[PDB]
Amino acid sequence: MTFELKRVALPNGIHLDVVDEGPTDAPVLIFLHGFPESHRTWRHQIRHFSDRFRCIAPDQRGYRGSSKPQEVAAYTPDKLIGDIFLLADTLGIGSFTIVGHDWGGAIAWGVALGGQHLRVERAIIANAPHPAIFQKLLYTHPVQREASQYIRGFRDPANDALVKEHGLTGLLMKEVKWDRPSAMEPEERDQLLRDWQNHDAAFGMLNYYRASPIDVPTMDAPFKVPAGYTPPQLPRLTIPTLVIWALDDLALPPENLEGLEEIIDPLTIVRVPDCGHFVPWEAPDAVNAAMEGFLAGH
Repeated sequence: MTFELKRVALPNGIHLDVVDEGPTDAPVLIFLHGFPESHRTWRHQIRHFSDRFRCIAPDQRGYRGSSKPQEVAAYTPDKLIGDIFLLADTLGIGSFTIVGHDWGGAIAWGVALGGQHLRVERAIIANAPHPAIFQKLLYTHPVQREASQYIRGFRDPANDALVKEHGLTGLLMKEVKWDRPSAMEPEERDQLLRDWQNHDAAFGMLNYYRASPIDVPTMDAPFKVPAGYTPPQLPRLTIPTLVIWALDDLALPPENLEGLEEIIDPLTIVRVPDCGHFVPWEAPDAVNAAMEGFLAGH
């Protein structure tokens, strides 16, 4: 399966290749993939909703044919969040629902929190931790700290020799702490294996972790918030928000949902039992069902 991509030049000097399907003046859903995927992550939802919604899905910075600057700092969270507002600007989209999975969901939380009521009318987040919650969990909760040890591997510049020899695939093969995808259609797998052979993309994709200010301690460090840690002041999220959470995601255990109710209103949580990390395509019918109910005009 293939979507037509268009190249969108942005005023920060980046271009993004993007899916743009559906009626031009329909309500907009902007879909953000995570690592190590592509605009294809939300394929099932894009095809499901593009009869009624304008569906935008970029290959984000660092991915596939989009700009792949090699410097780590080109991937700081502000830049990744900024790319989405600039993409909406360039396409003439005043307000949209932001939809994100994994890194796309982390970016989506930022987009929603910053842009709510001005640019962002609803948020849909699937298996991506909330920035008010995640850093604290890494400090306090062994389940989460253990779950996130792969990030330390992805950050280790001693692994770059392996990426240069074997593409991203070599590091994914080597990094046993990384939670691997479940069974996917052969055509989808083939595309990713081809994508992962591009050196510049492999590093751009890894740079999300390398540029992130998130602190993932070793399992040796005390399970307490450091004395000098100041929790970023965030606003509450006061746009309609759907959080979808596959319960067998080994990277992002369900503890990530604790505390969401206090900081989001109106919040809907849809737990997906017996499903791993890649929920948009591992459980597309549950995801489509959740989105249908949530997006309904009543």
